[PDB]
Amino acid sequence: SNISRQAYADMFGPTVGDKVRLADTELWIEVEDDLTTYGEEVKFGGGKVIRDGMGQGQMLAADCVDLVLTNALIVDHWGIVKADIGVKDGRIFAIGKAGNPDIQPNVTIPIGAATEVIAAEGKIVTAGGIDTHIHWICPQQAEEALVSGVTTMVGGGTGPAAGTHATTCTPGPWYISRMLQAADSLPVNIGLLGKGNVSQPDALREQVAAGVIGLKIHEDWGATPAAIDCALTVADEMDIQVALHSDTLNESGFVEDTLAAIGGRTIHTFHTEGAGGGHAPDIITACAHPNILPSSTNPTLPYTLNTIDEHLDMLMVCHHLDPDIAEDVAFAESRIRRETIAAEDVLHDLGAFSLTSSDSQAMGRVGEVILRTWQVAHRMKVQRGALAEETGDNDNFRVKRYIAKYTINPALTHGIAHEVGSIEVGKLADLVVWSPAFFGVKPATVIKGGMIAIAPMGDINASIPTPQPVHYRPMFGALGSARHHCRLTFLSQAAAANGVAERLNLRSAIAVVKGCRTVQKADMVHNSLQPNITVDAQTYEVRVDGELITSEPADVLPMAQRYFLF
Amino acid sequence: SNISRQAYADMFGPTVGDKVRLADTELWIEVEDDLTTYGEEVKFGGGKVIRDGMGQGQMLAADCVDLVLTNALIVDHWGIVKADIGVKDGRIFAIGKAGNPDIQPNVTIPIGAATEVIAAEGKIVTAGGIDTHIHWICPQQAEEALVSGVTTMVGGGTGPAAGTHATTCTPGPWYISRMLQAADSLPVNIGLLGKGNVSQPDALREQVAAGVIGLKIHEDWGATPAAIDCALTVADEMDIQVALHSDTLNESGFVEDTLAAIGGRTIHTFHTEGAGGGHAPDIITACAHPNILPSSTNPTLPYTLNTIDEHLDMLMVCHHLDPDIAEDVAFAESRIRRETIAAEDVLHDLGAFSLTSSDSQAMGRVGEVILRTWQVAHRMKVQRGALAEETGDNDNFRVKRYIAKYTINPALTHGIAHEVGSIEVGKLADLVVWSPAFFGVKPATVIKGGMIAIAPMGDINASIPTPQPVHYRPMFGALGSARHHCRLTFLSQAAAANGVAERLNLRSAIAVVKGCRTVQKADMVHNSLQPNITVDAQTYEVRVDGELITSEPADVLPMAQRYFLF
Amino acid sequence: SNISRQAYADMFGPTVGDKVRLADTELWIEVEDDLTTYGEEVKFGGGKVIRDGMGQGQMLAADCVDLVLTNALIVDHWGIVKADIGVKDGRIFAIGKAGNPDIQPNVTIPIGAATEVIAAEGKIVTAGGIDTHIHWICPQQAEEALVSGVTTMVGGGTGPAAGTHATTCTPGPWYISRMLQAADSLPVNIGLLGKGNVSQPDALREQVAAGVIGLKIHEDWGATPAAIDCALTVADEMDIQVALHSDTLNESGFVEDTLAAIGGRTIHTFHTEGAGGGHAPDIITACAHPNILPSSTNPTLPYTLNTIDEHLDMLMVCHHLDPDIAEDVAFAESRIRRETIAAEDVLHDLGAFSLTSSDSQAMGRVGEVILRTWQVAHRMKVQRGALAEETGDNDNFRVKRYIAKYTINPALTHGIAHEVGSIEVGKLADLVVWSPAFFGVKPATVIKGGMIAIAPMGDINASIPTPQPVHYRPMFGALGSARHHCRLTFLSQAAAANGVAERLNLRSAIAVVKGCRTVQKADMVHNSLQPNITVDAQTYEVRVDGELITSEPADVLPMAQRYFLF
Amino acid sequence: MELTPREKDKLLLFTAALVAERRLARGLKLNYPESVALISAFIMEGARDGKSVASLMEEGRHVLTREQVMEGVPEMIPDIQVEATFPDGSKLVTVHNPII
Amino acid sequence: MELTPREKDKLLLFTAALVAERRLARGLKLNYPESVALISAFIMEGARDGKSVASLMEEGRHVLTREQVMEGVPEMIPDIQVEATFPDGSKLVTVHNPII
Amino acid sequence: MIPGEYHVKPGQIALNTGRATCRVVVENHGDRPIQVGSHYHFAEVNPALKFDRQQAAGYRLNIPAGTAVRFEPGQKREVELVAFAGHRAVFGFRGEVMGPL
Ligand code: NI
Ligand code: NI
Ligand code: NI
Ligand code: NI
Ligand code: NI
Ligand code: NI
Repeated sequence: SNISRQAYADMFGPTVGDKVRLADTELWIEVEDDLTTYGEEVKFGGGKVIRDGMGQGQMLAADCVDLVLTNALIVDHWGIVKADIGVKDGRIFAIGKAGNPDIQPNVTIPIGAATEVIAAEGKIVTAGGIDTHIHWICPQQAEEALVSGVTTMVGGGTGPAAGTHATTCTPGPWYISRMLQAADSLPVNIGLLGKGNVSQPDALREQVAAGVIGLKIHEDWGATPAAIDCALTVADEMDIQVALHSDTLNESGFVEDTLAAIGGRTIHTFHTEGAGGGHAPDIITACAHPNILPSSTNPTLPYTLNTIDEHLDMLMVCHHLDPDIAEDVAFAESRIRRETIAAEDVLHDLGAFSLTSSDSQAMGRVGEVILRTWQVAHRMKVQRGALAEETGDNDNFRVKRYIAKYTINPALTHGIAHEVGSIEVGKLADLVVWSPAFFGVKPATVIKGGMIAIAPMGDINASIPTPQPVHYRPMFGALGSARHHCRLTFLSQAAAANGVAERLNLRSAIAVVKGCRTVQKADMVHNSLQPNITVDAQTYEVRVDGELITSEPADVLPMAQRYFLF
Repeated sequence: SNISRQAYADMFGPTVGDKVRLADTELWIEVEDDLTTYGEEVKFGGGKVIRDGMGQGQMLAADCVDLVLTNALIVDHWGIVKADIGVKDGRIFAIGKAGNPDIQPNVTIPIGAATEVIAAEGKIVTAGGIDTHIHWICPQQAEEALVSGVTTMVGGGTGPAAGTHATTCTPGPWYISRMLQAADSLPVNIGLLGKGNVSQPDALREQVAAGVIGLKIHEDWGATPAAIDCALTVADEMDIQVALHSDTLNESGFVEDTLAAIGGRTIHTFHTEGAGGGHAPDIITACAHPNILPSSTNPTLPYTLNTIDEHLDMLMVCHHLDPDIAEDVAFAESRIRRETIAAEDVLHDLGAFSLTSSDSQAMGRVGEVILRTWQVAHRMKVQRGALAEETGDNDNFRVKRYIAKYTINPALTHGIAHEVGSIEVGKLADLVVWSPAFFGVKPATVIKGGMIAIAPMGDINASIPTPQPVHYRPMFGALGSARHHCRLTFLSQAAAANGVAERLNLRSAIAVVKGCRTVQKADMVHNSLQPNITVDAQTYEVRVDGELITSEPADVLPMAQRYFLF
Repeated sequence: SNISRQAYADMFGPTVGDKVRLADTELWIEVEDDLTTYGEEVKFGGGKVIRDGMGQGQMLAADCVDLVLTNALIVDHWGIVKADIGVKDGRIFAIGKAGNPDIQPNVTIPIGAATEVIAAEGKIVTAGGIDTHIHWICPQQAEEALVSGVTTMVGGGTGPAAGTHATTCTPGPWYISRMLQAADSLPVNIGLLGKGNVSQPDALREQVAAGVIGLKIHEDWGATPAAIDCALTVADEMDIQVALHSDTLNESGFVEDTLAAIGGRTIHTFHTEGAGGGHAPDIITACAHPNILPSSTNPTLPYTLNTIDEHLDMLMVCHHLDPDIAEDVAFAESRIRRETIAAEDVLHDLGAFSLTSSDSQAMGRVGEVILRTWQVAHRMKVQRGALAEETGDNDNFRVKRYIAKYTINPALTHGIAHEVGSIEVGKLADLVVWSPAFFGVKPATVIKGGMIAIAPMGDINASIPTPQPVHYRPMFGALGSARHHCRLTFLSQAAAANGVAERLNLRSAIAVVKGCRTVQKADMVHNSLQPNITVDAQTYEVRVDGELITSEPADVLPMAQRYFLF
Repeated sequence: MELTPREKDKLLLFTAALVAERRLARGLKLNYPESVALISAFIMEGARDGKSVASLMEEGRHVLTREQVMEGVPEMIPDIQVEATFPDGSKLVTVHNPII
Repeated sequence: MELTPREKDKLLLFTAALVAERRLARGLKLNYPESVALISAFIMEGARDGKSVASLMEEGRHVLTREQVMEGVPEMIPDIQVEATFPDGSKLVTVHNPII
Repeated sequence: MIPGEYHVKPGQIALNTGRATCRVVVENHGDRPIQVGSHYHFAEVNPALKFDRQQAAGYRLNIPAGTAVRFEPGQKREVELVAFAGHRAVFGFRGEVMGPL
């Protein structure tokens, strides 16, 4: 019995050696391996395989998975593979071959009466994204991020207040407690950041004991060497992460003075290119250091013809500068530089910048972390060709390097990779299903802890779920007590030990951060480069080993006008 | 003192012998009896009857009702009567004459300081509908069904997953637990169905102990004689209902083989006509049997000029058949038959089919169970004239026969008639108030357990609640803790005994199903016919006692373009 | 070092002697005092004052505020002053000078690591409004009132039922319990009113013990002298307030008979002008009495060219009168009188009417209490000029007199002024921030118990929160458990003592009403006038000390077409 | 009007079609959501006019051509489905390969 | 169409602009929300056409004049900001002092 | 450019390799159509299908997973079967085996 490869791909999705274009980009993935036994694929439907005594077995619930995603094309940092995925108790159980061991060979994912089916043939499955630069300006950001494929949000804020508009800080025990209570209502995993800017350590320990998983040092609260040293000393004691937005004004010192204050301790540098904030014009040189985990925020990704024009008039409204005063124009030409914006794209392609993030509603777009990551990968393929690590006639390595930037690398940086960040056994089943034509833009299904949380849904009164209008609507995984079971609130070790969850009557599942101080640049998956980088104080030119690092701005991008109504 | 009958009907609604047209149909109801004492009617408003010492008495809360619906025209399986309705502790207290026993005669519903008033003069009041074929594809179906007049939803699913898109199954203890938790958030009473397709009884007992009130046997999971026998054996042990979607393919046997496997045990046959699924072409013959409770799903109700055209291209998308392959066209002409679709309408009119249901977003329309039931009654009156049971110059008996199909008969079939399904003393006060011009289409008020849950509501900022735009908006009975007090989650006896409600921290009121195994076709109110029915294997013609059963398709229906914006 | 006053006002908001126009009205406020030390103002932002070691100190959370509103222009009954406002533990901590005592002088509001910042320079801050005439017709009224600047709603009802459409009554223990449970879901403080119309005191005591904070006596339930006496006797025993809508029909007696039944006991007369209800044509004379706290409802505020036309056809639909019957036209000319509507505006200006309120969706507009209060003040300034109490070239006294009508006076009347109603130390931090151009119309931020509850918010996916469309969206203070911590449910003393909050599992913070019986007209802040008022039984002319009290109708108002889309 | 949720949902589809109609009038090549909205709205108005399901399954293939849409848009739309109230009640219209 | 929340939110802005466009056509002087909606919608259509951010920052100042709006409306609008999908992705357009 | 397009490697895939197979002639003696899925235990199909049931014991159709073979009334055809694998335990169907073999 034989089938043509074209008919096989139409029924079960692609197999080994077949290639798929990602959305409307020039990126092609090639299936590296396929865990099936040809002829034994499981398919659900009228007269299909998954039926009593056939592809479905006689086992009790304890001996089979709760959910199987059939014939998935997995794209993750470790491989691009065709396999079935099994989920049990809200966690990833196995990546392998599903079915009934009574009549089928090589079954590692048993399907029984207790198993639900998601048909993933012809779809791409990825881990849920992790955005670590959220400003909690409004709760509506959670649904916007979730629809985009982001399932964990780390950040700070109290709502639309001046402090939060500017910084990712949830200030003090009272607001930390209230925001942890509000977090139970949102269908994403959440961790909060406290205000790190203080020179008295007890004012920081109080915030960590209240529940924050990190501290943000922001220049708007004074990013001085004394405050940086204080926050890092506390972070080393309490195993939490520090995020930094450095002194753009060079008021307290230059970039080398900030780096000396850090003193080789682990830190996450936000918007490392610098438009989002930081020592002018050379904060970008921080990516050379082994203890620095560098991220980009998204408006500078990728460099386009309209980037500067929006950025030059963005900074003029944010800080109320006005183009009439010469000293404010000199300040505008200080955070906004064509030279560092263009270099940042290349540094992502080389693996010198390790994470992508939004900077939500505070010089960043909450629904565009994933889409912009892929637009940078596309523009780099077009300008630079194949990476040196690339094997075969495909972009598999570039794809693995870029997916790590919004999945596993933010998880490792924030001490939550034991729970989320990748499709690996034992991790929370936060999964995103994509049709290849809409990859990175509009997902087909977003799963939170084993339950569908949001999905495109057609007319509620229709005879099927596909008729128009189709728009994203919350599902059962986003409702009340089911939502509480399917999401995590992350706490510091001190807060968990002190019974913060019981005192505040938090309803969601709780997880604890760990391993924040031992992570270094060498641990960033596929993005561990420490370049010998310099920035010219006069021209702002970025050089790596004396070679100019630059790129050309795009006039048109993929994942843009073909897909969006506005 | 005398008043003309025309002036009386304008002030208090119709009385004995007056007739009312149902919406824009040709159906007329005649008031059979009136429980008032003429001159002693209660009316609320400025200078009206319900006032201290007048129509309102001096009694304490324990001695008067919480809510009175004044001057209601009740339409239920037992009668079409004019009466006041009293509600106390969320339940129906009495059907009778309201007022103050201190000054009024024949009062059976005392009104006191603790009584709220709903003015029902000129309105029709019915029980809330019960849809037993829900696919839990999305939570938005609950508000859509509630707005249509359905207050109880029985079905299965986990969200928009392949298994749920096709079947009413909530597979396994983990998903059953999560869906019971999600049910607290929805303003309808809910019972869940598990996956019945397995040949090992312990895999079924586990699901019933987790909380399901029934098991669905669906051909997409293998509707074989061994799986049917297994599910019925467990149902007989645990007092739960079995719902069946039989083997359309005749893969395991023909309809007679399925009926032999059932072996005279009680079962609910879904979409008994067969377009929705079942032995081709003769599953419809199941309505002859005493142990079969047969329902229709709604796209085939009534037979119209566009029915086939939508159905022939509905099945082609649902199963991905394509009109190019001849064997798929032979399969299309196998579930979709003009002959059985046309016969089904008549079998409803004769009382051989006992229930109506949706098959929500899975070959069925969740907001159209009630509307389509009345369109069938109208088309049958037009084609067939008066029923043999009809007395008087009215359609009272046909109306009682049809209302039973979506109220008491689904309640009896699923073992929940002790709580809901009719306007009878002691039952939960799930009531729907209709203006006669909008009967069956757009209700005036939907009451859940004694509180208004949803209603049309005009401009929130207006000086009155009637100015435009008027659209359905959730009320206090749909909010948080008040919603929990006003809805029921139904559990199996095993789950209630095992403390499932306490373990899952369910917040809503709980009710237990009972009497699922002892109900038979003879118990179906006004719909107990067991016809001697045959289906010709070649032509598909349906005959009862050798007489052809057919009907003509409608070109235009009532309860359609006059009422809906799209 | 010197700065011009114009540059100072642009950076920090106005100071002593500067004037501000309220929205597009002719009302001007003058800054009376400024609590700052010039040069030591706190400002937040990049390179600004509130930074570690500068305007932010080293203190622990217990020693600094949770939130500071910087450079606010406060408008309250006690003054129009420039100051910083500190909030701690959800309550107002201090009105004064914020900063860091380590380097700044005269600091009374310490800012530390635990402090969030709201930038109020150039904004007006007021207390949240208190509407005491709510009909709970639908829950959507809560968001509409909150967006308008009202943070406490007192009223009665059960949803869109005839009793509630007409009266502010929550009848009986069962509905009172359900509405207290529903109140946890709404982002406003709530107190409920029971049905006061009964002549047996135990039927009233039962309702107060169940949780109501007052009793409404409404003519639609019989506003007879026996029912009034009964409700007041119970109110005197249980320290709750009575609200009255008197006998318009003069069925039981005239206004003097109702006043004799009251017998000098404290009572709140709703819609005292009478269009909203009451003895025709002279209920307005009740404002002469020391024990009467008189309010207006809002459709008659101010008198305009379209007032009667809407009111004459409003009463014709509400009571179903029809213009064909002469006795119904005589009834239409009985509640609707040009003479009392025109006099009511003047009586507000003189301080004879003490409160404003809506009468929500029952002859009143829930989102217009504040806007209409300011339109009356504007029309009175235009027609009457300066008040006799006015000092300076400004309208400060008129502004203090009018703001008291919807803030402190409703709070004193209902026994809740110990918790809300003004910007005073120890009170709940329910605050509203306004841009002067939108004062009274569209607020910039609404704070509930120290958390932002609702605010205008731009595009969720935008790079900043200001891009279009900007519309009001709920914030973190309106979500789940954070909402419960930030709102109050008011109970009677009897209900609190009896453990009603524990029995019903109420989740919100609880407060108890007190001081309802001892409040009198002389306690109404800036609105204590007891005029010698008469109404001519034939012409309806209102006279005070024999002088005709009248006003001219407006053809155009401010706070209207310049601001609203429809 | 007593608008039900499904009626309000269809207002969203009608509004999205107005956006597309105005862009097509300017001479733009339509994108994926614009094309879906425009064809869907055409079908709803055909149902309101009283056209049959069979007529609309065919007529719906002639609203937009490959030259009026962006590259790849026809392949992104293998079919369009929409329900509306016909004279004989709600029916589903499925338009296969609407853009050629 | 698979409309995201941000796409649905922009439908509200487009509809508000339709209200304003019809009133301006009748010869009315526009108010505050009408003026904001009309200018914002113009910018979104300019982005759809493929105009640059710099061109729209200037062109947006010539949609409405002081004579077409109510007294005080220009002073109530110091700037208008809106984002839309340009050919090169989402960008922010800020129009300073749009009504003169 | 087609968004999400595949570039499938040309060729064929061999199904159920290395497994025991057999061919049986089947005739539908019933008056209604019968369709059988790829993984159904062939010896336990509808009794109206006539063939050597002893030869079919422990076998299923040797066709792509999720496909089917249709038998119109009176239709006769030769089908190829492939042996079950794994534990070779048959449960369900018409309840004829309910255990190993
Ligand atoms: Ni920053
Ligand atoms: Ni930021
Ligand atoms: Ni079915
Ligand atoms: Ni179904
Ligand atoms: Ni009143
Ligand atoms: Ni009222």
